[PDB]
Amino acid sequence: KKVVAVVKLQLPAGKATPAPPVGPALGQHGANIMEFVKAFNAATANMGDAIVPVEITIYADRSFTFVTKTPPASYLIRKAAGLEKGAHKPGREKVGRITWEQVLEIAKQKMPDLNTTDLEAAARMIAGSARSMGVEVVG
Amino acid sequence: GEEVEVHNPADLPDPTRIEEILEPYVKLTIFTPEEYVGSLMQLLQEKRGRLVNMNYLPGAQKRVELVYEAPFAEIL
Amino acid sequence: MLMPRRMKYRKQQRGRLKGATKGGDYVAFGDYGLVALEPAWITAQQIEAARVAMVRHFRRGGKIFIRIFPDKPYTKKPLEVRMGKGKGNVEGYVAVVKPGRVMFEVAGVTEEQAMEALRIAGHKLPIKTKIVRRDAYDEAQ
RNA sequence: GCCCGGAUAGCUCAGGGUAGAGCAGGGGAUUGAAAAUCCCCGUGUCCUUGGUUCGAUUCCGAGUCCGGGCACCA
Ligand SMILES: [Mg+2]
Ligand SMILES: [Mg+2]
Ligand SMILES: [Mg+2]
Ligand SMILES: [Mg+2]
Ligand SMILES: [Mg+2]
Ligand SMILES: [Mg+2]
Repeated sequence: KKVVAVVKLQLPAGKATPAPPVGPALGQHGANIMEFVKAFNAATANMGDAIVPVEITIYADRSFTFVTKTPPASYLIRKAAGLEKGAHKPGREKVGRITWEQVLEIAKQKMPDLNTTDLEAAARMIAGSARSMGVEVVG
Repeated sequence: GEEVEVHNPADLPDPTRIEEILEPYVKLTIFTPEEYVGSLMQLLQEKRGRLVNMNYLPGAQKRVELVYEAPFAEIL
Repeated sequence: MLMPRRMKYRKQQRGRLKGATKGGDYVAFGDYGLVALEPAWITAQQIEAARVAMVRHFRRGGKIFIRIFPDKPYTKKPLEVRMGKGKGNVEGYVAVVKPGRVMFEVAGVTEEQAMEALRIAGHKLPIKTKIVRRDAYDEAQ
């Protein structure tokens, strides 16, 4: 019997077990804890892994309800050319490298999130996550 | 093998040939009311206790139970 | 801190401090400069403290031009000593600065960085100072 | 604080193209087995942190410190 809190947070598609913040915020709750695990780590597993939050609503008789999306543009770029950091010292650091259309696929998945249904404004989008880890756009 | 640096930190075995010094830890459970939790965790952090577990006993609404593994010497 | 590597003479007379500076009056290497408004013997320890202060301010980036050099030796009698028995020992070096002289210049640095580094650096010197920005007038010199 | 320097292995230390030696150890050779002697082998996060370089123990900062100078210090 907990109130009707509007559950905006920030969680990850995969990293999913009742260690904080799974507990503090979802204290005002009563839901099946290992469901953001279960359904979310499975049905949106085609892309890979990584971070996507989750929007639940609690109702007093212990009711859950949640929807989610896509691992972060900084993951969909870690499979790209083999990164698991950035390049520490970019702005000149050209570790991994991608083509103007090997960075046209990556918005096939995060397309429904911005406002750009144009994969040009959604290309330079995910290709902006490039620079803040240093992977280039060739010629 | 193993033995205990007893009532004398000076009377060690020779830290030449040494590989593991062992603290006593303890299973530490904290029944706080509400989100004094925020305070509590900062306290247990500097006391170097690992957070293992937490569980809400709901009803109203405060009540939280925290479990910690913490070095025995860091209480006392 | 700076001192000459070798000298023809160890001790030299005090001299006067008259006139505007003879040269070094226009920004010559950087974008901004700190210019003296009053004459003084600026000591090496002072120069070093001004340099470091601006360095610290440019922890990543920047060029610092130090355009005054302490070539005048500074003499002081030993303490508690009567007058006479010869001229004191060299205990340091100073640079003679007359008004109008450009003492430090910074480059490669945003305007705000430049006028803040020079402002601190002024606070380290025994003289009033003015911060200046490379002009067409420097270019004409 | 200051001038000179000086922090490199468990310890005492040599020194702009990733640094060793004595020593302590552990093991081994020698012995019947030791002691002495000798061989073999490490973790160096080159004191900590930041920057400089394609390359830093080295250079620039800062921090804490060690040995000598001044100075405070019935
Ligand atoms: Mg003076
Ligand atoms: Mg004099
Ligand atoms: Mg006299
Ligand atoms: Mg004198
Ligand atoms: Mg002044
Ligand atoms: Mg007395």
